[PDB]
Amino acid sequence: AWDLKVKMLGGNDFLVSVTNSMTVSELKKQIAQKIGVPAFQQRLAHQTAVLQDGLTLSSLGLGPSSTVMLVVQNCSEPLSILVRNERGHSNIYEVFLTQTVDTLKKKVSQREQVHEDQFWLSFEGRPMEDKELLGEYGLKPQCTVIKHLR
Amino acid sequence: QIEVGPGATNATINFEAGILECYERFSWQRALDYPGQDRLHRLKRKLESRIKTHNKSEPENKRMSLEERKAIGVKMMKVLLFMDPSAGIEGF
Repeated sequence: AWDLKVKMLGGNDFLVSVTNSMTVSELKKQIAQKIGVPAFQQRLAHQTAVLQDGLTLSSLGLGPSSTVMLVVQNCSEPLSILVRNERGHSNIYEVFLTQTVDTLKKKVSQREQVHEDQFWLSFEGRPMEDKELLGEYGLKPQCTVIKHLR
Repeated sequence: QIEVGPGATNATINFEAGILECYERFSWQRALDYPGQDRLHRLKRKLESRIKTHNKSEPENKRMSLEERKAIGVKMMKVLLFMDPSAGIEGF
């Protein structure tokens, strides 16, 4: 186990604890734990190559000598998405990617008049957990979320 | 004090819009200090005012939102920064 130098635009840098077997996703989560920038906003690079989230850090040639570059891609603007209930009737909702799955579940609870406990959401099969951010699942404008019942 | 023609008004509104989006993105890296962040706030508001106004002496087909103007600024800056009309096309 060893520490990894993450540099940000501006110049500041900091240190995250990693392993040769840690994935870019696991590393991104580590950064999100360490300084609170959601993983989904993180674009990482190393020697000008962007790091895809699947590979292992050692397989990408990172080591205790390495320095990795972080750029934050946020967004102010909201987006519109669909939530297709079990009966095939979609409804249009306005969401921010920094909002929680929970706050969206509330807009749906209000609109479809269903307790939050009685349903859950999924995106392209990946189930969505209340506490996580909507950006974690790759929502794009006018995409379709499915509502599952109980 | 460089002489310009008219519509440099529109060009400058477009330019400064792109300038705003650079502030927006810079702030996300958490590197914009607190006074700079006010400048971003001020700049956004001064622009929307200038945009609305300009959106009136403009033919209705040529009314562009703050957002569309941002896309135009950004391609301008991509030309200036590399000194290159290639950038701002779609792939540089």
